[PDB]
Amino acid sequence: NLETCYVDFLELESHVINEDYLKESVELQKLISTLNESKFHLNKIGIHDFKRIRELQISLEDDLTVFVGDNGFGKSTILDAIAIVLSWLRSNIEKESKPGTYIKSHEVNNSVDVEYASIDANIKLKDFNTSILITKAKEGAYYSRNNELLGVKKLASIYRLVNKYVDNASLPLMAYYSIARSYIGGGVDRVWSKFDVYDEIEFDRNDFTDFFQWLVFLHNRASQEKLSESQTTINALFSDIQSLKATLTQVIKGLELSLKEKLNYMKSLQSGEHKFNNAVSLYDSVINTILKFLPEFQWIKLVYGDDDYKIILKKGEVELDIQQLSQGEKTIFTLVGDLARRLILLNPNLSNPLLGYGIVLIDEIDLHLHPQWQQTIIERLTSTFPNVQFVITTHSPQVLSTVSSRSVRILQEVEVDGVNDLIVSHP
Amino acid sequence: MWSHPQFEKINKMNLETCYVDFLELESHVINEDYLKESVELQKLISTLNESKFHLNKIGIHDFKRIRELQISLEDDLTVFVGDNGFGKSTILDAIAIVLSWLRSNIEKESKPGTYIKSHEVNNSVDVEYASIDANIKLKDFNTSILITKAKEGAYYSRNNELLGVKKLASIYRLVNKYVDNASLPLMAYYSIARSYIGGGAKTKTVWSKFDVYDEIEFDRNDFTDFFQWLVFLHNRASQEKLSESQTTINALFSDIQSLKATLTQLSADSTVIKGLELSLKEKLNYMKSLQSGEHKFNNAVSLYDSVINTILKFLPEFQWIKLVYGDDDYKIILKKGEVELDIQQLSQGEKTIFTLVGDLARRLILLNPNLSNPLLGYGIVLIDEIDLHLHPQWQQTIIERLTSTFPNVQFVITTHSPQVLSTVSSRSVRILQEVEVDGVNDLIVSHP
Amino acid sequence: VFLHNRASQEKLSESQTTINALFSDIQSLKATLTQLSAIDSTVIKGLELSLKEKLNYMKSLQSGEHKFNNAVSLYD
Ligand SMILES: Nc1ncnc2c1ncn2[C@@H]1O[C@H](COP(=O)(O)OP(=O)(O)OP(=O)(O)O)[C@@H](O)[C@H]1O
Ligand SMILES: Nc1ncnc2c1ncn2[C@@H]1O[C@H](COP(=O)(O)OP(=O)(O)OP(=O)(O)O)[C@@H](O)[C@H]1O
Repeated sequence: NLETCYVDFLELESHVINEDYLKESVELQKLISTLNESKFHLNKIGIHDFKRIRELQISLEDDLTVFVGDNGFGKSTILDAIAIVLSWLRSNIEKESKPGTYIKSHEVNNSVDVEYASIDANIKLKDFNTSILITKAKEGAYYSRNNELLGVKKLASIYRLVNKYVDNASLPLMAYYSIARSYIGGGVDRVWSKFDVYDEIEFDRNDFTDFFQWLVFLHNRASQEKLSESQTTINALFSDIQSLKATLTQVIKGLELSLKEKLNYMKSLQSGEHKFNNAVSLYDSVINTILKFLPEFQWIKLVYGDDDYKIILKKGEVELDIQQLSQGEKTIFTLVGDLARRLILLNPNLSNPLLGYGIVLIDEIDLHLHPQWQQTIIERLTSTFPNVQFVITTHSPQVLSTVSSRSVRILQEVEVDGVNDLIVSHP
Repeated sequence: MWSHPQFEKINKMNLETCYVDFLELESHVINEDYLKESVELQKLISTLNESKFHLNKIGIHDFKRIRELQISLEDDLTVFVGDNGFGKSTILDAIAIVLSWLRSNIEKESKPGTYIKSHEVNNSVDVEYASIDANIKLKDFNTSILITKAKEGAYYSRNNELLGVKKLASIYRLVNKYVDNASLPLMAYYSIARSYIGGGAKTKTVWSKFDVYDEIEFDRNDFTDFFQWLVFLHNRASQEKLSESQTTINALFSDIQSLKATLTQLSADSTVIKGLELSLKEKLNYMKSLQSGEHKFNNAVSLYDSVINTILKFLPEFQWIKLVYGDDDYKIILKKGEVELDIQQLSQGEKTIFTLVGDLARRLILLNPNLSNPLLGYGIVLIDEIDLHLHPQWQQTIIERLTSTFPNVQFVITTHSPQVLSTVSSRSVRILQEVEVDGVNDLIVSHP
Repeated sequence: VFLHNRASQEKLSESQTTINALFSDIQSLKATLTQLSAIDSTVIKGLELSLKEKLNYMKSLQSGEHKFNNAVSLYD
């Protein structure tokens, strides 16, 4: 069991003062094997007196669940509640006792009778189980209750311990694409640490400008690896650092930072992993991944001119820049590129990086799409990212026409005891 | 825009001939009192009022994806249907570009408008320039306008033709000079950026019809101004609810109550029942005579109720809207079912309808002060992707409600879903298609 | 503050060797700029501005050789 492995690793660490002895311990390797075998999953969540919802218990499937409903049926509230729960888990994982987002005053029900709001959730890791309760009382109400975070902190501890000894340890992906992805994130008119991608980046999506620099760096590394001719690249970077230091001897903080960057470049060149999933292979996989969703186009290239880089796409017989695409292809290009970027950054050890685990929440999947695209997007996403759990809300009947019976959830309003209540039913 | 010696030509009733006749008359008489009573001014006013504003036809050459194309638009409603990448938005931007020069020349003459962006020219090798042209018909008066731009790197020049717009705008400025509350046409554009216009300083005290003419598009601060305008209307009603109107309220009701109780009482010169009835009749006659303007609390209470009921027409699930004055600040309270809701707590779909209808009502009221019912004003409205954040139940009735509420406004709408297409007449449907002709791909428009 | 500090040099009656030292510093800055141009735009801009200021100060020293109103006279 996970608890048995954790206890064994703790005892071995306590007994083995030497770091090498702890690294060679069979308990740590077994724990890593159990963690890799386990798949992230969220079995259920209970909502009490949150927004319109008064009392609800929901169970989610492992692969995909889709909620269909009209306007005003609480589809967005479910997504907000799940993002609320995931916020505390992320904060605890990132650093010790990090405070998380709380329930706002206006979130509680407007009914006079209700006095407090509570959200409960349960997370299952293969055989392990954990739960978390977050609660906030109404304004001007006494007998305040305090949230319980022991279960989540016990999940964060095993991840921090596992990642402390192994620098290639994977992490679960937590992302939440709200409606805000359509304003300017879809548009383009506006060393990298893997820790910043997951822990230091919130679930909401705002700007994709970083994606461009990341692609530029990936292309530069791929070009250097493919063209070779680097010779002593580490020595060349060290000589550049020495030249910078000599110039400094012959703004000061920036120069020192640039010298440290040159030393980091020399160390990176000296390392030279040259793994099977090299830069050229990742570049090809990313481009072919995006091109899979846009059958009309032919190829995508990064053209360098005027001391800058620009993206060139070929459609039919006309080459277009990034800013000349329509809104529809802008949305898909932005969302898919952001999906792949986090998977690559979070899983640098797997041979095929598009196999990590995680949970994704998407709202209004049918924004700016014609029915022909709307009839094949779900299967495309499921095939592209197999080991990821998706939660999607939609109301277009075209989307519903291609979904299995067991994965749908229909919300209804029923008057019981003279009070309107929300119910969830399966076909 | 010239005085001219009024060349006789042949007899006609064109609006332009009346404009020249008035200009010729003005150059001689100096007393403004005689000018304000001249028959020529009356003829010009009548001709301008009878004419109905509507665009006629449009053509596009080498602009964005479209290579060569010409469309004719209906006078009441037209809908464009197509998939992604067929230039549904391009047509709307072309119309906005053309209309901007007309907007600019009304505020002040010889003022530039919107040009063509350098990246909007077609990307083909053999292209050299792009052009957009359009025609506006005022019943029997025809104007045309051309906008063009040459591709960067070429060494051959092109110019714009702005005689028609300058001449047409001069008529509007001239009539506005001699009329206290002359109306103006309505022009608006609701792009795809309106989703977070409602989705997301020095206090204003003076309003004017030119405030809506600053920009042709709807975005950001316009929403804020709507809130500041709404509270201004509410206080205007409250001021008129007090004063002498309350005096007639007290006298007429009490006297009527005095009669009613006696009839109900049937207690026992015939007392003073006849005198009381005579006093009630005199009070009612005085109250009826005291009415002025719209005769229903002037035009303030009726305007506020008209706006509220117009908004409530699109949201049947709600009961009433009220403007509670919070101690810190004002706030608006709705009511859905048995619950009281705040505007920040509304769903995305209801927010979009709230902003769209409120903005249209504000613009129409501001531009048409003399009309008894301001909603009848003429103009042109452009809307993109009417099916945003709306479930199919609401998709089937939005079009007829929009047309019925504003009957004299020309609508141009682009859609994406077949639910709307189920409730549109064949006459007002245009379908975009892609056809490769002579080895070159091109776009066509086909009637159903 | 700047005027008082400049008048301090006049009070000290510094000779032309100070101008030579400033010229040497300017030459060293120019060499550093040349090294920077080879294999930091803000640093280049700051170095260019400092070089221009040093050249202006050297021209002020030349005008001092040509003589001008003393900073002491302006101060009082
Ligand atoms: N505090 C509250 N008390 C009672 N009802 C509320 C409260 N807050 C919101 N509501 C109700 O929630 C309804 C839906 O708003 P909400 O923000 O939950 O959107 P939604 O139904 O989840 O979204 P979507 O239409 O995108 O699916 C509103 O019609 C409103 O009456
Ligand atoms: N300079 C250009 N040269 C060639 N094609 C261009 C150029 N600029 C834009 N396009 C074309 O414009 C198309 C998009 O046009 P547009 O945005 O009007 O269509 P749409 O998808 O119907 O609109 P919307 O989704 O914004 O309502 C792209 O497919 C692109 O090929």
